[PDB]
Amino acid sequence: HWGYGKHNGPEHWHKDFPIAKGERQSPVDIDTHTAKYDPSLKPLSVSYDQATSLRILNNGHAFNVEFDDSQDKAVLKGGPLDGTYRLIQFHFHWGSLDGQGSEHTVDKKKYAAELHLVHWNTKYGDFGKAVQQPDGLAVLGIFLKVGSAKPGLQKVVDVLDSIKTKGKSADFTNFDPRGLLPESLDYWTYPGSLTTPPLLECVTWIVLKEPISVSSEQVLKFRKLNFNGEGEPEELMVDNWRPAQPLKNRQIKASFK
Ligand SMILES: N/C(=N\S(N)(=O)=O)N1CCCC1
Ligand SMILES: [Zn+2]
Repeated sequence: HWGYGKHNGPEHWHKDFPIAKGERQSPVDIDTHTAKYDPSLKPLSVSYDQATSLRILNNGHAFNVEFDDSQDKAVLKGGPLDGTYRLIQFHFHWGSLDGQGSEHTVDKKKYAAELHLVHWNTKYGDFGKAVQQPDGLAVLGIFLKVGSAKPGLQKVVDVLDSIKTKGKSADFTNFDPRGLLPESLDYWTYPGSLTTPPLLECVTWIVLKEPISVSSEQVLKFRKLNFNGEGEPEELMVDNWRPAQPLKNRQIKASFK
């Protein structure tokens, strides 16, 4: 089944998921000189004050922090978006070393990791119906660089020892995702896809320009997770990123001059 190894990683995914070679795949390199400021972009709105986190899960690829999405409680609106998108989960992608780990790149620069806050368009009623639509999802992407610790990340770091292996989960109520955001909401946006199988082309990507800083110790704890299940030989969960894909017929727009 799919993964990030030499035998089942990004170069193999197209055999089971032919849209891997599609017209609107993610991630991409963001060429900052080619991106164009778009004055049509409405102000972006991240409204997370009522977020209700539930659980953290090691799914064998990354770890997901899941939210209650039964009601408009944590939502993304504005920017390139029409309507309202509800937060369902966040997760990260990261490297074995600090010089790689992000999925998107900025003028070919790779960051140490990348946070994805995944949201679905409430006009489609459920996440499963949203992923049958070209405007079903919005993913807010945030780069991580190593420097000072991110206080709002530490509760995530500290629970990882309890979800070391694939299939393990833990309660993760009362987590505030506002603590993962940088100061600025300046962003780039383009139409793309999920970056893991099934690679569905449903996503409006919103990638923040400002990275957050996390400490070396925080990212080192990500790298102690395991891809494998309990009782199986240890496979460190590192380098769970897809590289940049062809831009094809797309324009990346900037929210900032
Ligand atoms: N790959 C994904 N999100 S991402 N990496 O495109 O943000 N997902 C797969 C199922 C739900 C979200
Ligand atoms: Zn992701």
